[PDB]
Amino acid sequence: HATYGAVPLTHSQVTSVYATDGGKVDELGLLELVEERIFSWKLNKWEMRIPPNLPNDQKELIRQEQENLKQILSEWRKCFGALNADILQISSLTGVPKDVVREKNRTWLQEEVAKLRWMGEVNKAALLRDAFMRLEAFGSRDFMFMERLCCIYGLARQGTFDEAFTNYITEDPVTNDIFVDERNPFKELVAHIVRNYSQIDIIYDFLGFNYSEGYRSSLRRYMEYLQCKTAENVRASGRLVTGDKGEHNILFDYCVSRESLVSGDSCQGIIDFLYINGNDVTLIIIASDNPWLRNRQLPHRRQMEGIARRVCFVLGIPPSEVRIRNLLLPPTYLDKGSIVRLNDIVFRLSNEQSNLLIPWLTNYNKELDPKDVDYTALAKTTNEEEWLTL
Amino acid sequence: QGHRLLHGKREREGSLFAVANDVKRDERLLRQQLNALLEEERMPTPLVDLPGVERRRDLPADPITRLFFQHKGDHALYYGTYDKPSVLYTPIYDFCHRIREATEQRKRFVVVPSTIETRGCARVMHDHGLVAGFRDFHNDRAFAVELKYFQGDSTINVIEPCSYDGRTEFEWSPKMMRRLLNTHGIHNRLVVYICRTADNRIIDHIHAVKENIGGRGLMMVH
Amino acid sequence: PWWNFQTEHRQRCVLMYGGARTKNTHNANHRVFIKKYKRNAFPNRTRHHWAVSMTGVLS
Amino acid sequence: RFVIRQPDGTLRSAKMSEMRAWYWKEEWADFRFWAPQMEWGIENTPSQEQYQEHVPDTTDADFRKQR
Amino acid sequence: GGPGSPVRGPGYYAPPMEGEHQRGYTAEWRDLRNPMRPPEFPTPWERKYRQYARGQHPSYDMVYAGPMPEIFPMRRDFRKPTRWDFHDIEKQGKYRTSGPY
Amino acid sequence: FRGADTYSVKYCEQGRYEYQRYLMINRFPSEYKKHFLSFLSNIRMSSGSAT
Amino acid sequence: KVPHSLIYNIYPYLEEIRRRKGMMAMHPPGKDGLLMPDRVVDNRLPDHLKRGYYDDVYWKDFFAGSDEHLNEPRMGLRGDEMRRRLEEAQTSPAPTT
Amino acid sequence: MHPRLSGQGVFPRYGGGWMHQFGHVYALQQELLNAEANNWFRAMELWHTARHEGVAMNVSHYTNILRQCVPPTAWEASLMVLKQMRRENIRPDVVGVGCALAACADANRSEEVEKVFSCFSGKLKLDSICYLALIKAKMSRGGYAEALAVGREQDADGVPFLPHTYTHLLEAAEVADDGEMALELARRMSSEQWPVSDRGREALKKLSTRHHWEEVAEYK
RNA sequence: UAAAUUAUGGUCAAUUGUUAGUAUUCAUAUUAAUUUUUUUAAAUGUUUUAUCAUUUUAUAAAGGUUUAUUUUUGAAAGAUUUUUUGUAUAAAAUUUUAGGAAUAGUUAAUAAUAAUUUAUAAUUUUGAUUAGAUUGUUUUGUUAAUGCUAUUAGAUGGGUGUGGAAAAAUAAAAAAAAUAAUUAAUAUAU
Ligand SMILES: [Mg+2]
Ligand SMILES: [Mg+2]
Repeated sequence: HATYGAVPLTHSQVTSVYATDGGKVDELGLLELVEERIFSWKLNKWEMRIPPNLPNDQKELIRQEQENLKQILSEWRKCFGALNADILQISSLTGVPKDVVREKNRTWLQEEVAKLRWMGEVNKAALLRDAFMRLEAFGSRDFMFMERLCCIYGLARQGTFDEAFTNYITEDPVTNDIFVDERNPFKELVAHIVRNYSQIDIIYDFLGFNYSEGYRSSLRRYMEYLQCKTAENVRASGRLVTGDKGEHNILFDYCVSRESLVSGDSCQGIIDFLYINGNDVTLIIIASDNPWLRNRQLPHRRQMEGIARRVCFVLGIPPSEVRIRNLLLPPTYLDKGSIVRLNDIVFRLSNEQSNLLIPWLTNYNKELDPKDVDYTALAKTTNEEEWLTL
Repeated sequence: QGHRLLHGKREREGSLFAVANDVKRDERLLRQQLNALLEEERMPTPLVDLPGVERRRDLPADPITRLFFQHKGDHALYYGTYDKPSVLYTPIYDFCHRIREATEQRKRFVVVPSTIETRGCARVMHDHGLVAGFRDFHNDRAFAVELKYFQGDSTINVIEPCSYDGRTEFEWSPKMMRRLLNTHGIHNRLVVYICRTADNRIIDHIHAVKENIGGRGLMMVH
Repeated sequence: PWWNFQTEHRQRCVLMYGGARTKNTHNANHRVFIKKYKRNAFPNRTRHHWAVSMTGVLS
Repeated sequence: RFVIRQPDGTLRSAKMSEMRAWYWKEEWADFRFWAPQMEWGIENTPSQEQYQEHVPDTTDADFRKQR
Repeated sequence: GGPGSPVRGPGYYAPPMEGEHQRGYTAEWRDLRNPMRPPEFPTPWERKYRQYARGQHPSYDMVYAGPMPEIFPMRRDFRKPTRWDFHDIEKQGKYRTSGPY
Repeated sequence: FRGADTYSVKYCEQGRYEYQRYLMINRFPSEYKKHFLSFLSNIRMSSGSAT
Repeated sequence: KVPHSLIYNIYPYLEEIRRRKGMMAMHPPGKDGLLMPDRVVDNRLPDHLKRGYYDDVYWKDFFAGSDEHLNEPRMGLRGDEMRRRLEEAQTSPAPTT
Repeated sequence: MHPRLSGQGVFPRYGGGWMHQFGHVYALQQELLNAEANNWFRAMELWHTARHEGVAMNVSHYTNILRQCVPPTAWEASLMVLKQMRRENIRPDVVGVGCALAACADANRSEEVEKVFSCFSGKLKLDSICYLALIKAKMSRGGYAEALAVGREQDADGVPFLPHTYTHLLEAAEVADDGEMALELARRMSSEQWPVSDRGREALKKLSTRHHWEEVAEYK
């Protein structure tokens, strides 16, 4: 539990504390074992996990992050229970073994449903068909795999969940020897996550798990990493990243728009990042949680023309081929379509070369939340706009 | 840095107070004209005369009604042409009095002051067939009731507020709503008794008995 | 039938005292006020009693 | 619980009219409805999963084992 | 009623209330005089009794088997000194005689 | 008078203790101390011929 | 109004109380947009006739399609390539200069 | 050794709601309509106690009896039920007729499939499974030319073709050597995109060897 | 100031008496009479003890007059345990006067039981104190009525510091330390 002197960890101390050497670590087996240990808990195991000697705002943000981890793990618990119930129902209605259900086919489903309908059991045939239909979308062993890995990385990030996975009294299944196990599969799994997934903090912040600082610094590190693999000759001074090829490849970290947006002020246009790629200019803006501030956060057409004219003045690029385009990002997370549009527009990367440069992009399945409709309307009116030519 | 506290609905809505020394001066016309000066025709798009909502979430859930609304950012405010009529005690009392005095004079439109509990009572009267229609219903200050007539005389015969003196209000229990549904030993869907629930929904006496609720009684009309 | 609260109060009075209430308590009695003092010479400085004053806190 | 001591000392239970005599009067009668004629196959289908929604457990509550 | 009484508000009309009293007096207090629905159970004991919380009796074929009412001469008071009547507390008191008849 | 009067089916299909709502009965902290000490004294009674 | 809706307690008279709204607006839409509630088969057909001929007609919605639709399992591992690529990207340098 | 649903909040409102005088009627109706019961011998005995206790039985009670007779292939039991439903004028549903059609088709009772198919041909909207039991009855007697007429009768009635219908009709074109009949059947499977069974694949390879119709038309 | 969009390709209504409950008689109902009925005349036996004593036996009436109420740690219950120890002394709240003005053994603090001190103290025109009337009480009566109109549970700073508690100068039971009697009805006159 929480002790006097426990502290929340950043990525550096998670990397340093869980730095062990492992060879051929099973991701799915240790993932299922750690989640089986998690699902066997009660709600009282989640109570005393906040470290006491902290200010109240930091304790509130830690409580919000732990509540988010708890509700996402409970959602995956009920999803896994539904998965096991559907697999057991299919193996009981059909008569096939349980381990070969996941490798079955749709022709096999048609044959088994026709066999059940021939015997006169239309209810069991409808149950088998509906269980297989809701099993084709959820039945993979790696379904929410990046989200579950980010949940376990967040449980390591809290710092108070590391001793909750060991010192259990178990029985041997074949000899019935009551013993106490000191093996910690959570530490081995977090060590393998830190060793293999070098950008697990970027996926952790992009999925909306970080409640303290958000995903903006992870976005800057992601864009700097994607600039270092495309320009390949990169100098980085403070908040300015530049390629030295003569062709303009510039990333400028202007300001943080969460503190820059004064509530009750009349100032049109506050951006976060400015990316100059060749002749193109992108104003990368992270939207705010205030819907009365999103209309003030995007710059005017005259302001974008002034920024493009300043680019023509400073970089010496002629104003015949100069294009400037706004880019709006979701406030608390970063969905898959936003990252795809960021790779398409800013860095001029298609899907195949982005999957070659970034391996974890294919299994990233974050989408826009349905309850935020005004942001989706603003992003539809913003991202479908033509490049403003000076 | 110490900041001044916004006190009252005029400072919280951000009134300019352009007229010297007067805080109770009406502001909607000047602000509407300044907001019409704020908008511009963008060339490579302007707004329409339909009403607007300031947020995309404020659009109506009906797909047919959503055709009559659009999304304006800060131009959705200060909508309307009619102003607050003057010369009583309660807006429900004035809303009953103007309809009662204009149904005797055989007029087509009555300009009544638009509050939350007024336009809901008007919507309930329009549902039951006592009101032919409305003009400028999205105006948050005053709207026009287009009255209904049939073969010379008015459809609305008697319209009376619940606060008959204009001061004392009443809170109806669901027992009172069941009394108003079965009054004088008959089943009453004829005389419409309207109340306002705790959820600020303006509900007649039939739907209040249907879901076993009460409310603050506003007016009766038949 | 749903009995009211007065049935429960009558039940409490029956279980306490053995009976609910003796009858004939109204009697329609003519309570007549007989004055004694002079016209404007009542022996009080603020409230001058000249009628039958009811006695009771909540009734 | 009702009891009736007979004049020969026998303790017996009460009859149905004897049990209903201690309540308020119920002076109506139904001459139509016969409960074995109820429909049970098309719309009236009580499911065990609906009774499993209350989640009656012996480890979480031990009143049934105590009785 | 105050001391020793479960009545919380007037039966039909009341002065204007705010807050939880407004939600209580109009929606959430007990009401046994409601002929359609009994007073509600807390969560989650209302979902599984949804089909039982409507109406009073499903029959509507109730052949009345009691004594017939007397229309002339109409007796105002029915007060009897009884010996074996255990409902004699409930059978006395002024009650409103309003029914189908 | 009310010779044939029936009640709802919900009254005879309900389970036990399902009508009780959660009421937060607050009290004084001195009353909290008094009731806690009284319950702790009643629990710790020695088992004689009276307990 | 009709007069019997003003004095009698029957429940579809509650339909007479509200204003006239469109049947495409009150009912939930489909995949193409607004749809009449009598144009979807599951609404107009009663539930006691949805057993024999209904699934015999709608067998093609579930068990008909191309070879990639019918002969490809969808419950396999969808993240093995990323796992192998990250393992070989961790294995091959094996050093921090 | 208990009724699976006892009472107190599980029985509908219009029946009074757990009338304890009819507690045996509530327990008997759940044994009659038990979807997990597979003993056909108990299902005939459970009808005789509902007949004695005066329990009203609709078509769902007889469909649960006819369902349990198909895995043991009790063709005699399926006809005594339909005799009783005709005796009391309780019309069987298409699922119930398809159970008695399948119970008589798997017992090689071809004469009894055809007389129970003709009883419900014009009145009931029969299924492709109901047509399939007539196909299996014709093919059991060597009526492979007559089994193709059942496929033409199914096409005339508007009943669509399922992959088990193509499995047995292509087998009927093997002995009858009706290569022109299987030309329309094989073109219909590709247009409807059905999965071909293993018995339907070998039926197409035998007829493409004899008639050589797939090679001259380039359809594989 | 949108300008009458054209298979009119579906009409055949309503009523089978099954009900979401304050409903109004300016002349009728409540009061006394045409009618009441039936009695009652005090002057009195609670009991056990260790004997001129001691143990048990705590709300009669009139008078005077109250904005309000309840629970003993102590006696009993009551136990093979035991300290006169087992949290009783408190709060909110709501009275009336046809001719409306001042009040006080006084308010708070306090190393102060049992106040030699301090203070710019306390109540009252949002109605006090005194004087009058005065037990209160969704229990009564009436009505369509959140209106009007009635009441009889009680308590008792100088009689005795006894007793756990003054409630003690008189009550058809509340059976009061050996089963007095316990079938029934009068249960009192007698
Ligand atoms: Mg004692
Ligand atoms: Mg002092």
